[PDB]
Amino acid sequence: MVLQNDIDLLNPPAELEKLKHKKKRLVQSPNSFFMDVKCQGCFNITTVFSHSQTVVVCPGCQTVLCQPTGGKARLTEGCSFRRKGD
Amino acid sequence: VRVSVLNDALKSMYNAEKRGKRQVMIRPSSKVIIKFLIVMQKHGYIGEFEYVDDHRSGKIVVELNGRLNKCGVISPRFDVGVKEIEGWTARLLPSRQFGYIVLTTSAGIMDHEEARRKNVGGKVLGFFY
Amino acid sequence: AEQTEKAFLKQPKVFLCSKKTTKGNNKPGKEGNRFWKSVGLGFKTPKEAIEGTYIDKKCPFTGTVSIRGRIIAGTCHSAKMNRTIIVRRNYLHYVKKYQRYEKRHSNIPAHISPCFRVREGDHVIIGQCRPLSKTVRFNVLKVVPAGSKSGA
Amino acid sequence: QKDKGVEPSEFEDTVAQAFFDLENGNQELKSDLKDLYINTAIQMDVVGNRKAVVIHVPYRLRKPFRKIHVRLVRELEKKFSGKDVVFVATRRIVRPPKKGSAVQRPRTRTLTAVHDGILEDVVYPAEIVGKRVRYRLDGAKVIKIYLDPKERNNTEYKLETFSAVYRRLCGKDVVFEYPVTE
Amino acid sequence: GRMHSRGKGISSSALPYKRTPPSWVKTAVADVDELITKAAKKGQMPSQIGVLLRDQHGIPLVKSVTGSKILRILKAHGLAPEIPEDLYFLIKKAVAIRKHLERNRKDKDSKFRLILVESRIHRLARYYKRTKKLPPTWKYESTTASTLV
RNA sequence: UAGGAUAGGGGCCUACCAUGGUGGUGACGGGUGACGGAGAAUUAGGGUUCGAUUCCGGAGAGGGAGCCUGAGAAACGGCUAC
RNA sequence: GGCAUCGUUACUUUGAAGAAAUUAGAGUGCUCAAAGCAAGCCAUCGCUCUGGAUACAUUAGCAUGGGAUAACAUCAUAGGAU
Ligand SMILES: [K+]
Ligand SMILES: [K+]
Ligand SMILES: [Mg+2]
Ligand SMILES: [Mg+2]
Ligand SMILES: [Mg+2]
Ligand SMILES: [Mg+2]
Ligand SMILES: [Mg+2]
Ligand SMILES: [Mg+2]
Ligand SMILES: [Mg+2]
Ligand SMILES: [Mg+2]
Ligand SMILES: [Mg+2]
Ligand SMILES: [Mg+2]
Ligand SMILES: [Mg+2]
Repeated sequence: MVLQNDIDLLNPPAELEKLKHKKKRLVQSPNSFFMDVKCQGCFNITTVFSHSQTVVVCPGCQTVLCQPTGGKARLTEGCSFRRKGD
Repeated sequence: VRVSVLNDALKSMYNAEKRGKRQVMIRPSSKVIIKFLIVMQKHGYIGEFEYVDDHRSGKIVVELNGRLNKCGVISPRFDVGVKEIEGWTARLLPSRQFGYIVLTTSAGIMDHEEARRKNVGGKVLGFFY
Repeated sequence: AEQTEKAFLKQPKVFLCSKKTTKGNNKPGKEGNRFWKSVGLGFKTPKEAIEGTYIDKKCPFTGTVSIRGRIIAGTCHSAKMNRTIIVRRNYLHYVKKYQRYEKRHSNIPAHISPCFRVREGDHVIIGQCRPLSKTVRFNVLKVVPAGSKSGA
Repeated sequence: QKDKGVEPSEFEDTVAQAFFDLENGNQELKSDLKDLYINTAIQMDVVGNRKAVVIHVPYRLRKPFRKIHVRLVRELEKKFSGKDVVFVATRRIVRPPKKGSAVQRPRTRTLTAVHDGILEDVVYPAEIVGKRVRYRLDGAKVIKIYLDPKERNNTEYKLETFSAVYRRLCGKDVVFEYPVTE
Repeated sequence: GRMHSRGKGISSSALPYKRTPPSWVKTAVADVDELITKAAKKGQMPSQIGVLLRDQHGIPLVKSVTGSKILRILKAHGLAPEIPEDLYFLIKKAVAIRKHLERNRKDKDSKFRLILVESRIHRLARYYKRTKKLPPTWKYESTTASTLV
């Protein structure tokens, strides 16, 4: 790792930017995503933010899904998580 | 605060050049920075450089070829006529044989020899040699 | 009415008692008519000066004063007076040794006719005339209200 | 029809007949073809072979065509073959405001901000995810565009057609590419 | 760094490069507009309306789906608050500080923070006056400020 | 605003009215062994110091004031007073 | 020869007006020089129309072109343009 003389700033390695700060990447990108949380029962289509801040509910039993924390929302053990993307 | 992005660009480029780097990154980019780099490249003091669109202000990645000794801005942008260029040449340049002063004349951004050719004056952006 | 002093105010050389008709007689101010003139220099006489009832002998449009000399633009500084304002003319003085500019100003008293409504901070254009008082040597020729020139 | 005059070229007749014909043969595409058909149609051969056709939605019907651009060109596949049909939108380019001229010419639809406003129209099914500009040593700057990796269609062989179309529509050299990750 | 501190923190958000809304967003502009208007009716505010849209209703960014900012939408609908949100919250915080400091005359650390918050309030008010977002006769009166909030 | 006076504009002066005018972009006040300028000395460049004196402009005839004659003077190799 | 009615400046180019003397500077063998603006020549009842050039002269003011870099307010209740 002599210095950037060996790497190319234009085409940097695709995994080293998976670890840098989002602002400090070559092009700024969010670190979050949106996920459609599926409860144990029906009504499995609700969409929630990864770094959510509001305690979302469900139409059935209000089925508390996530708790807001300092980072990613604390999903419950009973709620299944899969992610939706662009 | 960032009061002159041209100074930051030129200073980062010069610092990278002294350390023997082959590429340098400039952030944020701007049109005047691009024109200064275009003049420097046309005279053969740098090489390739590419602008990267980050949708906010853009970055520049510049390829160095080791030919640039010094490059730096002049602040504040003093106004020089065609008759004063010689004087500034005696101040900012090593010798009359080479070196360049960049002027932002109303005909665009150019070097001082081109300004004398077109017989136009303007403000002084920086210098490089 | 416009007569608010202990003497009758009238436009000189304008006979106000002719029995013959008017409204069609050239050189307004003939056979009984408001007298008004164009100051020239590409300035438009306000409608409030042509169709007006005020009397002002120092007004450039309907008075005895002619505009000649220097034309100066500026901003209104203080307008707490009777048909007179102060115009602030900001400029830059070039300190030569340091090759740098320092901000300077200069107040100029001007006479503003009753056809011009003015406010503090308005942009005024004035023209030199003969002395009208101890300090007044300019007449207001145009007033542009502050925060204007809109439309696109 | 067309912006000015009354009599267009001799090329638009084929595309107008194709518009009047292709509706008969579809179920949903048949109904939603009451919009203003075209404004201009221009042919342009690309390097070697496989000439291309460029059409101009006026401005407002561009959004409905995004709902059919996936199928229409494919439906236009059964037409005058040797085609690369691409839809754009005609835009005003008003330069006017001079040193005075307090007219503002909104900074959204400026001059040459249309240039990047027609760029994604040529590649509508594949959204751009990156753009770079390289300034070569001869003053011959090129534009490299990273489209989304989700190609899954004929966007792969249209790159030279897009380059020629942009060269003849804006006078810029553009070379496209795809990300390595996915 | 911070205007009234020595901190240098850089934590913020990073908007995606893709300006177009994501494909999975199947909500029309009318629904988003009605939701925003209803929230503004319920005494919410643009910052805390955007988060409610982001979390419950799966709208990543209002400017993407509807093509315009929340404040512009509210102003076009005429439901915009008479006072900008940031100035309103600064005034609320200053009022709370004054209410606390009334009974604690020896708490000579909240007096300094009060000076700081009043300076911020005055700077923001001056800016909003320069852009005609507040009446030119507006003035921050400490005694009657609490009545505003 | 209206007059008076002047060769003539003007608070230049008078009657009446209004409360204005300048100032950290230094007003006001003080020092100058301060007449101003063209210019002088030394000057890589920038600059620093000087400028009573023969060319241009101003002011004075011991110190103040008033005035006649005259196209032109508040003249002093003109008058009147202290 | 037309014919309009216009964002304002700083900056930069070109022009004009710009006292002489001094300075820089062309010509000229006062015997040289500091100088001066003289003179020179066929060997004349004279001639070279002899010459008596040219720059610079901050800033402020007037006018022409340029619009890159900068400063002002102008920017979505349409009270907008045609
Ligand atoms: K007089
Ligand atoms: K005589
Ligand atoms: Mg009088
Ligand atoms: Mg009196
Ligand atoms: Mg003395
Ligand atoms: Mg002297
Ligand atoms: Mg003597
Ligand atoms: Mg003398
Ligand atoms: Mg005398
Ligand atoms: Mg004596
Ligand atoms: Mg005497
Ligand atoms: Mg004597
Ligand atoms: Mg004498």
